[PDB]
Amino acid sequence: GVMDVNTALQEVLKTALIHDGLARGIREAAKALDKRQAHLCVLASNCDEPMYVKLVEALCAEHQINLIKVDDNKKLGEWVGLCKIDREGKPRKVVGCSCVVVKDYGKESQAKDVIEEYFKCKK
Amino acid sequence: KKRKKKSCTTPKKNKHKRKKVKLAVLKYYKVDENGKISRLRRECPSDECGAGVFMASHFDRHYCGKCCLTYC
Ligand SMILES: [Zn+2]
Repeated sequence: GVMDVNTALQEVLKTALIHDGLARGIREAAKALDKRQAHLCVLASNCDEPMYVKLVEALCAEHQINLIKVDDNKKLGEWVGLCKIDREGKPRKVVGCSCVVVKDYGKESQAKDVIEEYFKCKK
Repeated sequence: KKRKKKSCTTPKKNKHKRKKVKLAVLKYYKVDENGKISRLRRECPSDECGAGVFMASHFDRHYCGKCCLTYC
């Protein structure tokens, strides 16, 4: 592989946006996890709600679903796509996201391969 | 002819304002120290509302807001 581990999530998130397979927010994520249609989850390390973290971690663990940690919620939202692009090209309007669930993968072999390798290395 | 106003009725019929509830997901689940999760709210017996669609714990009934199913 060539792409970095931490920067390889953008392709998957963009393709899930295009193919409409993203559950955004704690309520949608929890509902998808209960429906066990989820494939993987994305968690934001920077947060002020310990109960949020405990609920997401326990839901991921008790549904045998892999979990990923991200630095901050604003970057997570920028990856997710809840932003508007300015004339120059920067996202002045960003709304952060604390938890994301990927319901359908994008049909990309390279993007999925690195994440699967990372999950296998974690196990 | 010209329109007359005649502006007098019940002072103001107010529009319903929806309640703002912060982090409504949390109260559906209870947590033990061991790491267990228990679902406080019942799950509807309907087709679509089966896993994540919880019911309403009214003082004398259970109510699913997605399909209007009601139980005692
Ligand atoms: Zn129902």
